[PDB]
Amino acid sequence: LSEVKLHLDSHYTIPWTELMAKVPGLSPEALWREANVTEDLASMLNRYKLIYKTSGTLGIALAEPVDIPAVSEGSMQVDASKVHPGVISGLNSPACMLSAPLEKQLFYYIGTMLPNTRPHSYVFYQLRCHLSYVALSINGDKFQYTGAMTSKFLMGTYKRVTEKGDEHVLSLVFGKTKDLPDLRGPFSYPSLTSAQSGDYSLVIVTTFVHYANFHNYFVPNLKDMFSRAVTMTAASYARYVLQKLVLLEMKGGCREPELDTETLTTMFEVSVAFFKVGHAVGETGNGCVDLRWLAKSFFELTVLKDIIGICYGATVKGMQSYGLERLAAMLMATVKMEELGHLTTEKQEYALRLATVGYPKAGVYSGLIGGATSVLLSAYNRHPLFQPLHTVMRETLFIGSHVVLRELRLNVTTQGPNLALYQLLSTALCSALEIGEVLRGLALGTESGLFSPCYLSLRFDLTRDKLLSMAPQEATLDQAAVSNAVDGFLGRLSLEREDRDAWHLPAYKCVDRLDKVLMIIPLINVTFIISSDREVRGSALYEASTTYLSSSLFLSPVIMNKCSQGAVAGEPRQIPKIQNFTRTQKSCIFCGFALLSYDEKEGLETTTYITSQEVQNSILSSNYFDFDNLHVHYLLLTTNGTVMEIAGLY
Amino acid sequence: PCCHVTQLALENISDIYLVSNQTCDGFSLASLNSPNQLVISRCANGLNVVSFFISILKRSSSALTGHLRELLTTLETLYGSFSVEDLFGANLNRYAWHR
Amino acid sequence: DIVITQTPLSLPVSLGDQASISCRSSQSLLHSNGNTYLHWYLQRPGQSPKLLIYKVSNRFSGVPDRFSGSGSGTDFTLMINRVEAEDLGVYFCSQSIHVPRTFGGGTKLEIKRADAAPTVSIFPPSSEQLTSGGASVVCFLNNFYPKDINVKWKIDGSERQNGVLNSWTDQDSKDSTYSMSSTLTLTKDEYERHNSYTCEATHKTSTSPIVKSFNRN
Amino acid sequence: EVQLEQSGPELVKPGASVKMSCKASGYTFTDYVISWVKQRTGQGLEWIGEIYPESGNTYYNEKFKGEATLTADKSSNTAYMQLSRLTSEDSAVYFCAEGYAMDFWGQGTSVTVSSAKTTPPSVYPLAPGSAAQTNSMVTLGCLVKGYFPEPVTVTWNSGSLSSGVHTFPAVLQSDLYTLSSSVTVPSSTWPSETVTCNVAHPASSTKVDKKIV
Amino acid sequence: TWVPKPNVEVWPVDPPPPVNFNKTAEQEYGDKEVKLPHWTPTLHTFQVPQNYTKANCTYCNTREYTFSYKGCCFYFTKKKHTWNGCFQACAELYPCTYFYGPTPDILPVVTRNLNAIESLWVGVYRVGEGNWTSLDGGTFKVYQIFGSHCTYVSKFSTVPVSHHECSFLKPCLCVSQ
Ligand SMILES: *[C@@H]1O[C@H](CO)[C@@H](O[C@@H]2O[C@H](CO)[C@@H](O)[C@H](O)[C@H]2NC(C)=O)[C@H](O)[C@H]1NC(C)=O
Ligand SMILES: *[C@@H]1O[C@H](CO)[C@@H](O[C@@H]2O[C@H](CO)[C@@H](O)[C@H](O)[C@H]2NC(C)=O)[C@H](O)[C@H]1NC(C)=O
Repeated sequence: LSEVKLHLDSHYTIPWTELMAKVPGLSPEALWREANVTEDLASMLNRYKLIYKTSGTLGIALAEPVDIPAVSEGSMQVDASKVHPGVISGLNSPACMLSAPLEKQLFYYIGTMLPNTRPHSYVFYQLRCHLSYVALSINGDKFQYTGAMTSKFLMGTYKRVTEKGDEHVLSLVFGKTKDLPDLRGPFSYPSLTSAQSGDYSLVIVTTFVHYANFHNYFVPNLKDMFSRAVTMTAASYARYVLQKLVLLEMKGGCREPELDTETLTTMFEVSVAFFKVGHAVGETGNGCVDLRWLAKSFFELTVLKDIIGICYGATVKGMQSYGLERLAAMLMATVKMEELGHLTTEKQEYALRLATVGYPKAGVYSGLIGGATSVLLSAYNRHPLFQPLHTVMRETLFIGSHVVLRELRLNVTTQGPNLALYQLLSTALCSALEIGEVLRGLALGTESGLFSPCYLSLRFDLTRDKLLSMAPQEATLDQAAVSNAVDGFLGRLSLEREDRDAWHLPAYKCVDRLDKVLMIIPLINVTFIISSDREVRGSALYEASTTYLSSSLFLSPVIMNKCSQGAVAGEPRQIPKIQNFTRTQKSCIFCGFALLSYDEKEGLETTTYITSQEVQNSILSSNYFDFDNLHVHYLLLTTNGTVMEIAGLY
Repeated sequence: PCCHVTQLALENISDIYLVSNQTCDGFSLASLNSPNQLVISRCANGLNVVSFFISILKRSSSALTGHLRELLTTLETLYGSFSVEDLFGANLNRYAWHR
Repeated sequence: DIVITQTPLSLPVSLGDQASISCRSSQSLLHSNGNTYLHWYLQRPGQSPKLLIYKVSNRFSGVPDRFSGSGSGTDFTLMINRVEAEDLGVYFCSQSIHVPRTFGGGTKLEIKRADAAPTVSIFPPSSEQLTSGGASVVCFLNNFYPKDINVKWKIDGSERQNGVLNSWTDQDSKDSTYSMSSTLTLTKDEYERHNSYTCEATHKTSTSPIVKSFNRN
Repeated sequence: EVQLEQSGPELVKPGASVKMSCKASGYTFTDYVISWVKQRTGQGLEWIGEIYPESGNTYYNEKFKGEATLTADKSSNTAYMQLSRLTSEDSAVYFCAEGYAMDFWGQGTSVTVSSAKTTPPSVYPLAPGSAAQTNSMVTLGCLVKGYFPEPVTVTWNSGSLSSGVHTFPAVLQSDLYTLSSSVTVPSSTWPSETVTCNVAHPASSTKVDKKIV
Repeated sequence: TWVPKPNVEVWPVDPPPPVNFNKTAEQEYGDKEVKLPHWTPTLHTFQVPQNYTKANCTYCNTREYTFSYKGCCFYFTKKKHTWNGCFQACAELYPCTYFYGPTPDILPVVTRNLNAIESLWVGVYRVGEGNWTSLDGGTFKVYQIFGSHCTYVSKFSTVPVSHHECSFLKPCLCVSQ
């Protein structure tokens, strides 16, 4: 409340009220009382020696990747604040969102970034900025992590509460050096930096006593974390973290979370993933961001937000633009979901991304599944049969699967018909070779294990010893990791448990014992219940030559998804055999049907859903029909509700 | 000259003087005072006073008139000129008297 | 209390010489912790004392480089490198740790010159004074070096010690010598009882006192 | 830098009151201290009665409590000191100094106490007297006895005879001052030329006396 | 007569919801102002039940015991139990059995019958802030790193190890005579 003169050797005069009112809400009083101007050097030094201080770093040169692209030719610049229904239509029309109004929605909230709590009160002037935060707590709230961030720097704070109540705290600051928060008292940044780059730096903030407590179980690879954080792109980085969690939720990670170096490391990496996206949009200098980039980046965060919610119950407040959700919703009104799979692969993924970003947690617009199912269907007719998918196709189905996965969380059916179709196609694609590839990706941690159509299938006959048979027999692979992949895989298809596996199909209530179900084939106007359960309330009961031992193999057609009063009585029906059937067929014939291949002793082996002429021609022409093995049979499931065995051809 | 720091809020302060690191063998001290005469100056901790102002200018980078944008840089460099190390073994009460 | 001891009490120096002055303390002079509060002052003749060195050996503002404090613990020393005229005076020292501070003796810094004997002169009482009922004898000891000197009044051969008042002068700005008047105050009656009044000056230069006397006649 | 100002000298009678002021003007730091000390003519420094104007706290000694008190004025920082029931032995010069060193001293205030009324000086000539020779150069003198207060100035032939002159410091006897002055004169210039004594006591009169045998 | 059928296709879907096109940013987000989340953990405090404590009698069965050493029959619970809830899980497992604390001489024996993957609670605990002890007593060197109060062992455990959250499910080490 005046003007102050500052001399040192000329002299300067710094004006308040002026400037102070030009920039709100400065308070050069709380800061004055914060800086502690009557602090004797003895008191200051004692405060300096409390904070952990690092050796430093000599360089570690790193290059920032080209994340956001240049403005895409004649794009329609969109204002997140004022996204009116004014055309801007079509997946092909170039579009970009203005960075300023977009950043205003991402960091809409405001709060205190730098607490008054120890040890932060010693090192930092308390800061009040626009921010977003990722937060979580575990072990009965005894271990907490908060990842508060701006568009300029991140700060992840760990906090552990012992039994006695001692609270140990450790904070990691990441961002551009110049953009780092303001330092209080004698502290300089070089002494606290654990990794530095041309423009970026990773700072650690804690006390010597606290750092001693964390270092017994938490030895970060600060160098590697920093490299990844800088050198990677926002989407590529967000996906690196996503896999970690997905592969961690199975194999029993987050039901009993551990205070491990890897576990605690990932928590911070979650923070960076959300920070990198916002940091990229802010570091544009009043420009616009292409929509194809936004879709891919915010899809990764949307998928990453659900996984941290399921695993840790984490919360995200920020990095959510409703204007983007609005824009993604309009574009989905332009294309027909029933034929989405008829589009380019690039445009397929582009739409499926906007689908999840535009319609977060489904249950509202149940038409998203039609798109995802149009993609898997178009993908299924061109895919070579019984093969282990492909890198590109696995990536495309992974995107489309999240709209399906979320509907499976809801106990409601969510427009059944298509959801059953998507699951039946997924069932046809889980063959012996797809499983082996997924397992190999879990043993090596590669991309093959992140997603498989076999996860969302209607196949419940996969046991441990059955997956062990399909496991990589390579001697070079780690015997341990192979044994775990089978457990992890098997842990992803748990029935009563898991909760993302069944019950939406009306035909499931017509079953007596759920643990005896082997597979469900929902065809048009009929769904078959393949099980070892005799008491299944269907329309008929076929029994296929099983063999002594085994349990039994029943095929119970449920006509129109309406149960029967009770299970059929009397000896089950015999599957009629067919020989008067030629290998050459010029039409379809068999469209709408399912073709099953089981082994008398080993059980079911392959499933095919004759969806088009291309699929059937692959069955006949190829060496699929091999009658040399007596213990193998081929069952034909008709939409009429009949079952038949193909015993030979002309 | 140089003082001792022992324990007037910010509002009645007209001038504030900062020493270099050579003036007092490495210590960072300041002088707070109010505007025949005899001005009584309250002494303060330099690094905390210097750090205080630096935070002000940064927080208001959009309000600098060009005269303050220069002040920011001078407050830096000076701040780093003081070695917080090489202070553990030095006598902190060099300038104390104790009644 | 905390006594303090300076030596020498008088230090004759020529211009350009080197001076050394100690201030031995009775008690340690450490506080918080190795901050020894010992200070040196200089009182030029006729002026207010001023600070020279504080905290054992820190040059106060305006003090030339030739001044330097030394020593620690309980025995210390002040040193003047090449004495100048403006450095003559009295050098005190003080401690501020224990209450009271206490000061030191003085250590006068004086000019050194060649030995000179005093020129003694005795004056019998003045006619005007006896008319007033009083008689005071005067004895001037003028221009001698060093300053140390004592007088003995002998009346009829018997030493006199009652009723004598002495005055000494400072170093003459030019002669660099000293001077001293010794006035023996008596009564007109008591004066007219003894005949011989003697003024004896014992000095360094003279192994035999200088005697200047007179007889009432 | 701190500069101090002290009250003028005061001629006081034993039992009266003298109040000295020490005005501080310059630049200092908070909780500064003002110290008081006295020295008798020809003697060293003694006591250290500290007062902090702001704080007001005071540290005297075994003396100068009842034998002195220390006030202060914060409006201008004057730090008063006074003392009444004063004996002879405490006639002296009282110094005021700022700082814990003490850094900056004041010109001082000399207070002389004595139950003596102003008394003009009596002048007597100091002639060598008969039965004396005094060859080459004769030394004459002037006796100034029984005056109060100080000072007095003794000159010879009114400004002449500047070289070879001594004027001794005043001694106290019977509670009145007294001093002598000497002049060394070549025998050829006396009694051939008149030599007179010019004693001045601006508190009253000046006497002129002629040197005669 | 094998009548041709048509290709499988997706079932039509209803057009999407409208979308606003209305609804302010304040209706989408809350209050703008925020207070970062704090957590008040409810720290339970444990003490020896005193039922159950060490067993008084000395019975053992040879057909169902994991292994023997000297004169102690050892058992591993087939059911996963919380550390605190294993004093019961064992007193009711077999007659005169208690929650054992592996002494240095016997600790290696217990780690040899454990796989590389599995863990095992043990009866070494901290009543307060001093002296670890079992139901038999004694002083145990514990690799303390967390808030303490409960310990487990593993294949390569030279000493009992403290745990951060002792509501986790592990088998339990229990002994008879
Ligand atoms: C400003 O400076 C002082 C210097 O110590 C800071 O100090 C300590 O504060 C705590 C209470 O917060 C006291 O218990 C200590 O006694 C203080 N130490 C000493 C040596 O006095 C202080 O934190 C700062 N001011 C405030 C209000 O915190
Ligand atoms: C304040 O103290 C530091 C160290 O005593 C001085 O720092 C030097 O600056 C030069 C470059 O200008 C660098 O080579 C070194 O960092 C230091 N010099 C040497 C020889 O090590 C600093 O100069 C001092 N401030 C001033 C004005 O001199």
